[PDB]
Amino acid sequence: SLRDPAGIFELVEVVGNGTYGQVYKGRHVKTGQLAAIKVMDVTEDEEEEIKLEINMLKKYSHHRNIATYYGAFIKKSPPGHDDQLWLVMEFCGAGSITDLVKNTKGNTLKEDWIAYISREILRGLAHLHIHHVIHRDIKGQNVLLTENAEVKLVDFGVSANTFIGTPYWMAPEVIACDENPDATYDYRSDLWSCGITAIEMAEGAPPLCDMHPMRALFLIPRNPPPRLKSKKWSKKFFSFIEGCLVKNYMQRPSTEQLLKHPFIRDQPNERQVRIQLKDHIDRTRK
Amino acid sequence: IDLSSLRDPAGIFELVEVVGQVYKGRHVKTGQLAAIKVMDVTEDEEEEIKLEINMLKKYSHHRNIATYYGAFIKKSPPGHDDQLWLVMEFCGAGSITDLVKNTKGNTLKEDWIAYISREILRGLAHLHIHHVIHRDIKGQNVLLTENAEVKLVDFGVSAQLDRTVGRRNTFIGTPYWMAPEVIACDENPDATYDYRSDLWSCGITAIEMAEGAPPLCDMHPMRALFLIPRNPPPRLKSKKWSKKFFSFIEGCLVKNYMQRPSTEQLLKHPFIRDQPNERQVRIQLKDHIDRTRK
Ligand SMILES: Nc1ncc(C(=O)NC2CN(C(=O)C3CC3)C2)c2ccc(-c3cccc(F)c3)nc12
Ligand SMILES: [Mg+2]
Repeated sequence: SLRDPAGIFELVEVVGNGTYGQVYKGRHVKTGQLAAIKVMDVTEDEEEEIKLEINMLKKYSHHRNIATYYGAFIKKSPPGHDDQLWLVMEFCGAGSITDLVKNTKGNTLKEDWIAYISREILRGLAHLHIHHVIHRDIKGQNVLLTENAEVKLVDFGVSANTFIGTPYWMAPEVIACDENPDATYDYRSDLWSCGITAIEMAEGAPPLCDMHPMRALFLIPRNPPPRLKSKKWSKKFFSFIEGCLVKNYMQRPSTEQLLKHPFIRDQPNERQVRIQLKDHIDRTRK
Repeated sequence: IDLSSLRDPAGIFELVEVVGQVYKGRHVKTGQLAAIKVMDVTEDEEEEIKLEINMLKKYSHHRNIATYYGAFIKKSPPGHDDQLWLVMEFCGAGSITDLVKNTKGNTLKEDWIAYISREILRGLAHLHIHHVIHRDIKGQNVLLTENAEVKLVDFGVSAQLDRTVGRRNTFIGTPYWMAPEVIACDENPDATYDYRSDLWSCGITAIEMAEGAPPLCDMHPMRALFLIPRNPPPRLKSKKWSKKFFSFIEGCLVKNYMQRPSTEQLLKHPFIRDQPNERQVRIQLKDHIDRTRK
């Protein structure tokens, strides 16, 4: 029981060409300031799958590494169709880190850039985990950048609806099997996803990308922990990947333990990397 | 009109209004209504389409298939993702999901289920004899026309262009209509796609027409995907249904695809073959379309 978005917000275009679904690049009518709008048709069979998606965005978006919730609206539809719920949040102008690697020579980021982004993801995850919230969808597409290289987490669509989605970033425990019938979920599942995102930043695609999603979903709980293809990477980076990709979630380190990892903790070029990333955004824009 | 080419849609087809989204189109020359699926494809994805166009199997028009007219690409500037247009026949009454939802108790009459299922099977029979698996049989992909004609969705099902390219290609979609064999397990490491997979999907669509939703709807898609290859064949909740209907469901939902009947064998099933109210049901469905429209 909110208000109509008319004169307050307006849709411009669909952002991720399908990746995020019905997510638009919106505009605050009065100021002209950009915002991202998630549009979801409120049906009788989706009444509480939308109500608590608003409650999660408002409460947990108050953190520098999470895209801030602005407000929720309802655009009333004529008698013969369902109403549209508009979920407004801060817009991230630089795009996703999947798009960043895709628009880089050799489809690979500098090891210190991976260290900066991964730390910011972990910092965002730490805020959610302390608040008893699992993201459940950490992937390069759900990790966004702003015009001044700020890293922000997005999508609470599956956080703790009938489609399974991309499997490549899923942790083994997330995928139900014979010895894991109920797929015992944990906050540490996001850390496996964070490690796959680091391989994604280092190679331009997640492990098993060249496979059918159904075969990848079958192999993730059977295959040994994924490794980086190239030997060029530092011993600190291999240790971080190893740390994130522990097959059994029961002996996988916590977000706090991973924040203390030398690859995340020891960042001497922090300022220089932030400028290097800011330069890369401008160069791609023009 | 060509299916083996990748022409610009200019002068051939034009978009009219909103209905990978499907938009109401038109044939520039005749004015004939069309359903156009518009997808933003990268330069590399355009080459995948050129390959898959060669993978297309040729087959005639059919009374129970919304005719696929071809694929086109509307060129965007060098750097921007071009638009892939997949043109198909227009069905004014909408999907079966829309029909069962806009019906009291979210259930169709057993004879209506018998008529629709037979028309799905007839459409599937034409594709199967032409070595083509539909791969996405469900209520939402089974359409009705103003004249209460049942037609299957076809945006090049032979090459699966509407599912190979785009952002949602790497996504595992809705699992509820999937046959056990299309889901990978320990003694099925590689998902085997047989023509009979559509028949399991057809049987799940019959449960969808009878109950409003497919079996295991009340579950997380990941748990449903896990249970489909383990759970015994799904059954109808209500005992009200005829012995012919239970037998048809049983016939469609044979766990092992190797032991599942063919489309021809299922067309000879008493629930499909014996239809005395065929004309009356056709009128009943035509009446239902008109009263929903007003
Ligand atoms: N908050 C967001 N800001 C920017 C973009 C995005 O895609 N931005 C790129 C497209 N870009 C532009 O249009 C440039 C010109 C400014 C950058 C963006 C994309 C997806 C989502 C998202 C997904 C699922 C759920 C959800 F609640 C939010 N949220 C956002
Ligand atoms: Mg914030």
